[PDB]
Amino acid sequence: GSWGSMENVNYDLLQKQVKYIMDSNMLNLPQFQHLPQEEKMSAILAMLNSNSD
Repeated sequence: GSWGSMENVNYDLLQKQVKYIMDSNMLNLPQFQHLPQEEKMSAILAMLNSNSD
């Protein structure tokens, strides 16, 4: 399985916010909320842009 998705946290809501902030700040992923070990930024692009079904 190695499923990564869950039914406890929702991202659909965080997307509506980030998408709005991108048109004002566009910082280097300041918010964030996770990390593999030492990546940053890309870490938020590998979990969103890339999905592991």
